[PDB]
Amino acid sequence: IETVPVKLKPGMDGPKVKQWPLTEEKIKALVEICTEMEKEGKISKIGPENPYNTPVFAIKKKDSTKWRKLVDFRELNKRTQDFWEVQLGIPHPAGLKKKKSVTVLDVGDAYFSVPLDEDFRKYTAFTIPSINNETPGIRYQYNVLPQGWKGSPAIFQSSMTKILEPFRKQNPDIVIYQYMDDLYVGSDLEIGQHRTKIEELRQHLLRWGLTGYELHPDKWTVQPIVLPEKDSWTVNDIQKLVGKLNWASQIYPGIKVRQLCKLLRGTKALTEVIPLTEEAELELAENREILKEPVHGVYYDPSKDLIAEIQKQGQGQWTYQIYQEPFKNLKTGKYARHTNDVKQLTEAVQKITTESIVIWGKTPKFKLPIQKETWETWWTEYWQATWIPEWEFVNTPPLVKLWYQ
Amino acid sequence: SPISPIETVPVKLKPGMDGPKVKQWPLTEEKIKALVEICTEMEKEGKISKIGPENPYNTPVFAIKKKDSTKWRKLVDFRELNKRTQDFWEVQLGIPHPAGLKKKKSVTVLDVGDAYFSVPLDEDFRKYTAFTIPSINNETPGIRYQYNVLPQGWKGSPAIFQSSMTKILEPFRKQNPDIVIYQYMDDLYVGSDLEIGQHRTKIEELRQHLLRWGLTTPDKKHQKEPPFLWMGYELHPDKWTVQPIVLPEKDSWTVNDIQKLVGKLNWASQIYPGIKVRQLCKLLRGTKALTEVIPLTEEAELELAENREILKEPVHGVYYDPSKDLIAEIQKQGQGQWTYQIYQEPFKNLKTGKYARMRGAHTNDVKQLTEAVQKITTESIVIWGKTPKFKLPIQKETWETWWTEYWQATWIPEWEFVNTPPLVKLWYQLEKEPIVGAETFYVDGAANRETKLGKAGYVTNRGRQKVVTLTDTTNQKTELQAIYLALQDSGLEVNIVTDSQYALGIIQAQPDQSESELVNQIIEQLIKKEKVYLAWVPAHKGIGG
Ligand SMILES: Cc1ccc2c(c1)CCCN2C(=O)SCC(=O)Nc1ccc(S(N)(=O)=O)cc1Cl
Repeated sequence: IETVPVKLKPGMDGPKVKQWPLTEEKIKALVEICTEMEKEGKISKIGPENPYNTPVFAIKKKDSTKWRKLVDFRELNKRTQDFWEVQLGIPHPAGLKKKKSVTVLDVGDAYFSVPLDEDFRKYTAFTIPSINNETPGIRYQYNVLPQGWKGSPAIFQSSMTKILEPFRKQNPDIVIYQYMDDLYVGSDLEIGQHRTKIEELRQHLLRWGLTGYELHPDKWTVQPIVLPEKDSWTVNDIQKLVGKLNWASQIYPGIKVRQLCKLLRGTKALTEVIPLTEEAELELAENREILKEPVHGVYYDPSKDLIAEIQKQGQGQWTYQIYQEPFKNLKTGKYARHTNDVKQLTEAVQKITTESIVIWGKTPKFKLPIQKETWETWWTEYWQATWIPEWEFVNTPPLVKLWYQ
Repeated sequence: SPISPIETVPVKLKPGMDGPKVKQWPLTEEKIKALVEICTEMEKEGKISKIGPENPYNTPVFAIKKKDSTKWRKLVDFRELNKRTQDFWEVQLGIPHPAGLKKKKSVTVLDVGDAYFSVPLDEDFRKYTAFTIPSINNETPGIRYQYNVLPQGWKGSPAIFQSSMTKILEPFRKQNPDIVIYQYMDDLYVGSDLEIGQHRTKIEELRQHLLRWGLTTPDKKHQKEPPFLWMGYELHPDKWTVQPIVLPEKDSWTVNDIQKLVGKLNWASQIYPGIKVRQLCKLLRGTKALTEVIPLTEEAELELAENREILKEPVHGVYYDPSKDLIAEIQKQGQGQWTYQIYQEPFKNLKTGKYARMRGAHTNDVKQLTEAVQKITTESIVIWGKTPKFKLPIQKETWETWWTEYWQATWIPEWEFVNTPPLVKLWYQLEKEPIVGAETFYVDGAANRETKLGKAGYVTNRGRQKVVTLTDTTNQKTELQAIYLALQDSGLEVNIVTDSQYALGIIQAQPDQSESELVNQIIEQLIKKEKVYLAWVPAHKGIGG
């Protein structure tokens, strides 16, 4: 198989990302995996003349005992993006998010039998570190298309197509979107039919080598920010009430407050129950009305990063919003719970990433309510996805927390 | 010394760049003479070789005597070629911690003469290693030369050499798992738990392996004896430690004396539990010259004392035992200073350490303590490949209270309360609900961006009121000031309604010590209080307040 030639982006060159301290159990796992891949000719030891580096971790994946290797190409992917995206970019079916059932199938194996352009390999260097730095890490590079590299699916697209062609012809109402190492298969069938069709599809794959996740999009919807209902209202509640209302306009056009407001005025005691005028009962209502609606005015700009912010709300529950432009939400939902905070944040992040892949075909940049170090040390304990999105660490505004509670 | 029949590492200059071509400066005759002398010596050994002036490349050469001695050393100034050579793979990117070495029956040190000069250099590369010994003054063509081995002070020498060393050892390891070799610079630490006998055998069997490869080394009666000095440590058969520390006695201290002192102490605190340093540091801030003498504070002096106390008579650390567990215990030692110990059997430390930094402007103890835990957790994974069981001066409950209602996600691995004062606590809760029958202050604070003056004040709901003026402030400062007033004129319980997300944020955090003075007062208030409930609202959307 003569190889498709791969360029970097002009004026920049490969990644040199530091590797992360890894725990013994993971290092062992990686030494096995990497022995076996070397045998299979997938990767080859390299010499000090490769300065490049990409971090590498081991995960386990939902309901699997088997350690599995996970390379972090986030840096490489930005340094190639011209190739994988604008140059060999996979179109995105707005249809996918409508279907009643989306099964998600791991397809990383595909790649493993396409050679990597010879002059690109050096870019895929990784290291297996050793405890206490007692021995220099084992350094490798890939000979075949690596998983988690955004180039891999791009290159491997036309094979994918041939592979998928017949099944596609025979079931013209099943959407199949590929994003990286996964295939998203969406159908409108009774679930059993669906499952059958998935199995049926597995056979096709299984004839070129290939070899779960059951999602039901169409039944994703609002999360209308909720204004307490109730007879009686302390100043506090009304205070807390306007406050929350206050937040909502800015993203919600038409919101209304001042009516509710004049209920306030003068230094009354907080814990003081107070009469309620019933036109100000209308704002309440018609805000409530709107408050369940989409933001009128907000569209997804395919030329612009997505961002996803996450807030913590005790009781094992977290809120989150996706948008491209502060306050103009494309979407906003919630997650609910032996789980700790981090374990949870990690599950949440994957959940959202994956919704996000299905809706837009790209992954958001996360703003996480956690300490950089902590997230870093801990997240691989729970990570089960084959991709890794982008993240930062931030200090939830005190009030953002409630306006969403 | 031989020259390795081994493979070769293909080097390369940076893309779109060419070799070096720097002119050779005129040299004195004696210098010129030494070079001729040195080179023909080297050249006799194939280390280097004669070339033409057809080869268009040149790097300069120099030659100096040697401190006091009566010999001559050749200097090559690779700067330029170094600056045109491809980047390599960082050499050794961590260094073992004694605390992590698994103890061994017997270990000996092998080193290696002609480190770099025993290993070949990619051939197509040598061309660029061109240099020239010039002819007495201007006249004549100088003599031209280039490298066959790895030149000293060239960019790739350290990587390639360490790489080679690794390729070589590879086999001998395979056929000897029970044996451990630590490569360092050009030294070899080798150890096993086999009896004095086949050790030296095994060693010799190594010195041979190294010979079949052009690597020559000391033989018994030449290699050093325990304790090995290395990287600042003292490594004995049983324990390890930092190297002899001498904290001198003097009357005057300069900014220099104190810096050096702080450094020695920090280094010593790896294994000397208790070492303190913050008084000494204060002395350093907003600083004059290096030669400047700083009068030791009295507190500072107590430190200097309490430190010599600890350092008076030795402490050692034990090695690591992959089988048993890791326990880490932390103590609060004072103003944002924490100190810890790790060991596997009650009180034989594998190491000690300290944590101080101040993450944030306002923080509380519980926060600080979990930062330590993380910092200790990482250091641990690096060193032992696993996280230790912790013992902390905080009740499970205090900890459960804080994490529970903290905006940020958080998470300590396994731990157990241990009762060693000071204990860590929250110094005040804040109400969940408004307080029935207790004054409601509506406070506010403003500041003229120009005059920079501000009014700060409040108006409660038993119609009381105050106002104040502030000469050089900001909005932020004013709003802390209001909440401060309202907290002062209200005794035991009070509700406060600010529209300052800023102040609110800070106080919802339960700070308990703060860079800001004003915030610290608010804190002394907050502890005196008995029931405070604080609440926010938007302003200019002007409201009941
Ligand atoms: C720099 C350095 C120092 C030391 C070591 C390494 C690297 C890696 C190999 C292991 N290693 C050791 O020295 S640990 C072995 C140990 O517990 N200490 C020890 C045991 C026996 C002996 S003995 N019997 O005198 O040879 C000497 C020592 Cl210093």
